[PDB]
Amino acid sequence: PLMVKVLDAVRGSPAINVAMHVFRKGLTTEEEFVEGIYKVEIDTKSYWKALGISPFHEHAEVVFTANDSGPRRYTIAALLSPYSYSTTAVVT
Amino acid sequence: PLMVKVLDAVRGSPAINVAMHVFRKGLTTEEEFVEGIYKVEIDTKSYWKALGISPFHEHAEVVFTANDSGPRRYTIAALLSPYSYSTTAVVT
Amino acid sequence: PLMVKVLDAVRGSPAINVAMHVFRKGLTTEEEFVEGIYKVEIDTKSYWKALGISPFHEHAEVVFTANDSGPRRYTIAALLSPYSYSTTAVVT
Amino acid sequence: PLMVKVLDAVRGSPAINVAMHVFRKGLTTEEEFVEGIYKVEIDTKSYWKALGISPFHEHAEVVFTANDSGPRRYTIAALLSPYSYSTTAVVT
Amino acid sequence: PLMVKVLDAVRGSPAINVAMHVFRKGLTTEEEFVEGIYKVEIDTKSYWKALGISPFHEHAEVVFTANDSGPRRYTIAALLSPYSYSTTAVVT
Amino acid sequence: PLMVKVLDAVRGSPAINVAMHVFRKGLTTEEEFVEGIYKVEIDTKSYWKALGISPFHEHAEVVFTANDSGPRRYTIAALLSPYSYSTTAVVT
Amino acid sequence: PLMVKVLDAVRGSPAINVAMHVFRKGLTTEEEFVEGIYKVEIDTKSYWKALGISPFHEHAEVVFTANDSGPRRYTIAALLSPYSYSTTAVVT
Amino acid sequence: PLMVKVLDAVRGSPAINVAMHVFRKGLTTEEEFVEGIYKVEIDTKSYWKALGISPFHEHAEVVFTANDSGPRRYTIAALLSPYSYSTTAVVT
Amino acid sequence: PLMVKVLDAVRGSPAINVAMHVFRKGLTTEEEFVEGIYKVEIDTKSYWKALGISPFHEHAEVVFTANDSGPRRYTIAALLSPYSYSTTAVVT
Amino acid sequence: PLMVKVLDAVRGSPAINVAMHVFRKGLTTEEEFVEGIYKVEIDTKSYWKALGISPFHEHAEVVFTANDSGPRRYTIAALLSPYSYSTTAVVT
Amino acid sequence: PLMVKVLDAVRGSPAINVAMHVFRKGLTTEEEFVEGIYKVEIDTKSYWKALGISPFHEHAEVVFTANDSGPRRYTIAALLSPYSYSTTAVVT
Amino acid sequence: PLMVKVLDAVRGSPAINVAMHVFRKGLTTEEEFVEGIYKVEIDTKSYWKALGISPFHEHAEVVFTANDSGPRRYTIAALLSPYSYSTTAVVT
Amino acid sequence: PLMVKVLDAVRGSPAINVAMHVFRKGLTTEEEFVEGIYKVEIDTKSYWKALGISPFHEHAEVVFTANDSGPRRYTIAALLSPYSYSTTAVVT
Amino acid sequence: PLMVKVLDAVRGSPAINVAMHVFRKGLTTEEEFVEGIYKVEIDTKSYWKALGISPFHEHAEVVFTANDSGPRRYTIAALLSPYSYSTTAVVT
Repeated sequence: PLMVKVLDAVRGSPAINVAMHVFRKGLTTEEEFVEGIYKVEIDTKSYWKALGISPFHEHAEVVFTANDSGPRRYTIAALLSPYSYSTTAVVT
Repeated sequence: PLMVKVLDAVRGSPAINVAMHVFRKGLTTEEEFVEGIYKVEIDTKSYWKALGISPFHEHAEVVFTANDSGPRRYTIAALLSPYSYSTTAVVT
Repeated sequence: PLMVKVLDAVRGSPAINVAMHVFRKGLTTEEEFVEGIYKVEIDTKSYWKALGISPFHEHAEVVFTANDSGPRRYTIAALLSPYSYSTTAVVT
Repeated sequence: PLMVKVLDAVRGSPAINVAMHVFRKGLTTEEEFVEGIYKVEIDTKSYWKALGISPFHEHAEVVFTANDSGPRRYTIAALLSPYSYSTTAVVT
Repeated sequence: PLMVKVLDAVRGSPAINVAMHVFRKGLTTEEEFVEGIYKVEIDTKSYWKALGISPFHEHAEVVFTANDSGPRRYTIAALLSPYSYSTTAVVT
Repeated sequence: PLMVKVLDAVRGSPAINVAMHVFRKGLTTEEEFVEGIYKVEIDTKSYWKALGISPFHEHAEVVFTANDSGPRRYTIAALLSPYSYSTTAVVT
Repeated sequence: PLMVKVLDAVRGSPAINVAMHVFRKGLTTEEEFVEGIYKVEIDTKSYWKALGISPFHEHAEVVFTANDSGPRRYTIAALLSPYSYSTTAVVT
Repeated sequence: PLMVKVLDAVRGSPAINVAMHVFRKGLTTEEEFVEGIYKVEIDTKSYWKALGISPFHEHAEVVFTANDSGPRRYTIAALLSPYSYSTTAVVT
Repeated sequence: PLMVKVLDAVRGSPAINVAMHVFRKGLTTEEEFVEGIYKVEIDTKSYWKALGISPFHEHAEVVFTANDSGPRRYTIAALLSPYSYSTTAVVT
Repeated sequence: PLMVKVLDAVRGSPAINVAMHVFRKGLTTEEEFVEGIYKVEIDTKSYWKALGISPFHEHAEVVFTANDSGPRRYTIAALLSPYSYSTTAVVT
Repeated sequence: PLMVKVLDAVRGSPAINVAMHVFRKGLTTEEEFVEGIYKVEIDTKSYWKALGISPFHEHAEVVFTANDSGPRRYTIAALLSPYSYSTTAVVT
Repeated sequence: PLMVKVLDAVRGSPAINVAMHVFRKGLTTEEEFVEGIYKVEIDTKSYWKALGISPFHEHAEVVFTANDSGPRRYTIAALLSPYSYSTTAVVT
Repeated sequence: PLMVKVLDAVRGSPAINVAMHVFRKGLTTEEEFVEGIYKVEIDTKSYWKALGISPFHEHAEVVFTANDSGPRRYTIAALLSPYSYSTTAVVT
Repeated sequence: PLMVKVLDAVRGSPAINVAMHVFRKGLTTEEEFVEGIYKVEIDTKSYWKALGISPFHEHAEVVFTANDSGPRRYTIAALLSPYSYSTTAVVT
């Protein structure tokens, strides 16, 4: 007799971010990547990746180089932040 | 007797972001990538990726180079943020 | 006796972003990419990707180079953010 | 006895983005790409991609080069953001 | 006894974006690409792609070069954002 | 006789971030990456990764170099912080 | 006879971040990475990682170098901090 | 006052093999082959020869195969052997 | 006052093999082959020869195979052997 | 006052093999091969020869195979052996 | 006042093998091979020879195999052996 | 006042083997091979030779294999042995 | 006043082997091989030889195998042995 | 006033083996091999040899194996042994 009641009545003007779910029940490589409900990626970097069985097995000569420079100003505000009657401002 | 009641009545002007889902139930490589409900990717980078069984198996000579520069100003506001009666501003 | 009631009555002028779904019940390579409900990709980059069984198996000589420069100003506001009675402004 | 009731009555002028779906039930390569409901891609880039069984198997000599420059100003507002009675403005 | 009731009555002038679906139940390469419901791609780029079984199998010498420059100003507003009684403006 | 009642009635204008989910029930490599409900990644970096059985097994000569410079000013505010009647400001 | 009642009635304007979930019940490598409910990663770095069985097994000569410099000013405020009637300000 | 006197007088019937000589005094490839005085080549073989600057410079894939069989009976006698009053015989 | 006197007088029938000589005094490849006075080559073989500057410089994949079989009976007699009053015989 | 007197007078029938000489006085590859006076080569073999500057410089994959079989009976007699009044015989 | 007198007078029938001579006086590879006076090579073999500056410089993978079998009966007599009044015989 | 007198007079039938001589006076590789006067090589073998500057410099993987079998009966007699009035015999 | 007198007079039939000579006077690799007067090589073997500066400098993996079997019966007699009035015999 | 008198007169039939000579006078590798007057090598073996500067400098993994079997009957007689009036016999 499952039952879920969220936010059954709302008099007013909220700022809601609702997420949910109700559940009721030889050689091989694999990359499973299952994502979620909310996500905010900014400037994500995944430079190098070698995935599998026996990569670079013999005599592999790998030269990696990742120089990072440059003034990266992330002036951020109100991420995943539902607001009400509020004043979000970004100035420069 | 499953039952889900979300936001059954809303008097007013809310800023909602609803997401849900109710459930009731030889050699091989594989890349499964199943996505979610909400997503905001900005400047995501995945430079290099070797996926499979035995890549670069023998004598692989890999030279990688990722120089990153340049002033990247991310002046961001109100991501995944449903707002009400509010004032979001970005100035420069 | 499954039952879902979302937002059954709405007196007013909201800003809603609803997403849902109710469910009731030899050599080989594969790239499955199943997407979701919402998505906002901006300047996404996937430079290099070698996917499969035994790529670059022998004597592979790979020279990679990714220089990144240039002032990329992302002046962003109100992504996936349904708003009501509000004032979103971007100025330069 | 499945049943879904979303937004059964709406007195007013809302800005809704509804998406749903109710469910009730030798050598080989494959690229399945199933898309979803909503999507907003801007300046997406997928430079290089080698997909299959044994690409570049022998003596492969690959020289990659991706220089990125140039001031790319993304002045964006109100993506996937149904708004009501609001004022969205972009100035330069 | 499936049943779906969305937006059964609407007194007013809403800006709706409704999408739904209800469902009730030797060598080989393949590229399946099944698309979604609402979509907005802008400046999407997929420069290179080699898909199949054993491409570039032997002695493949591949020289890639992607220089990107030029000030690309994306001044965007109201994507997938049904609005009501609102004022969307873009100035330069 | 499961039962969940969250936020059953809301008189007022709250700034809520709700997330929930109720549950009721030879050689091999694998990378499972299942994501959560909320996430805000900014400037995440995963430079190098070698995942699988016996990578770099013999005589592997790997030279890594990651120089990091450049004044990165992250001037951030109100991440995953739903606020009400408030004033969030970022100035430079 | 499970039962959960959170925030059953809210008269007022609260900034709450409610995240909950009720539960009621040969060679091999594996990387499981299951994520949680909330997360805010900023400038996370995972430079080098070599998970697997017998990586670098013989004669591996690895030279690593990670120089870190550059004045990174993280001027941050109000992370995962839902506030009400407050005043969050960042100035430079 | 050079002077050479060979075999100045010969009373008799000699079998002579006389040979003499008295002497008194950018990119480029070259094969000089100056021969001498006497020579008896039999079944000489020079199967393969790549002569020059940078032959087979790149990706050259050369498959060579020289099977040698067959009963080659060289029943030889009196090569470069001037005889006198003698009896040379070859029988089978 | 050079002077050479060989075999100045010969009473009789000799079997002579006389040979004499009196002397009195950018990129580039070269094969000089100057021969001698007497020579008897039989079944000489020079199967494979790469001569020059930088042959097979890159990725050269050379498969060589020289099987040698077959009863080769060299029944030889009196090579470069001037004889007199003698009896040279070869029988089978 | 150089003087050379060999075999000045020969009464009789000798089997002589006389040989004499009196003497009185950027990138580059080279194969000089100067031969002499007498030579008897039989079944000489020079299977493989890479001569020059930087042959097989990179990634060279060379597979060599020289199987030698077959009864090779060299029944030889009187090589470079001037004989007199003698009896040289080869029987089978 | 040089002077050489060899075999000035020969009464009789000798088997002589006379040899003599009187003397009176950037990147680069080179193979000089100067031969002498007498030589009898039989079944000489020089299977493999890499000659030059930096052959096989990088990643060279060389597989050599020289199986030698087969009854090789060298029944030889009187090599470089001038004989007189003698009896040289080879029987089988 | 140099003077050389060898074998000035020979009454009789000798078997001589005379050999004599009177004398009176950047990167680089080189193979000088100067030969002498007499030589009898039989079944000489020089299987493998890497002669030069930095051959096989990096990651060279060399597999050598020289199996030797087969009854090789060298039944030899009278090599470089000038004989007189003698009886040289080889029987099988 | 040099002077050499060898074998000035020979009454008889000697078996002589005379060999005499009168004398009166950046990176680099080199193989000088100057030979002598007499030489009898039989079944000489020089299997492997890496001659030069820094061969096999890095990560060289060399597998050598030499199996030597097979009844080799060297039934030899009278090498470099000039004989007179003698009887040399080889029987099987 | 140098003077050498060897064997000035020989009445008889001697088996002599005479050998004489009268004398009266940056990085680098080198193999000088000067030979003598007489030499009889039989079944000489020089299996493995790395002569040079810094061979196998780093991580060299060398596996050597020399199995020696096979009856090798060296039934030899009269090497470098000039004999007179004698009887040399080899029987099997």
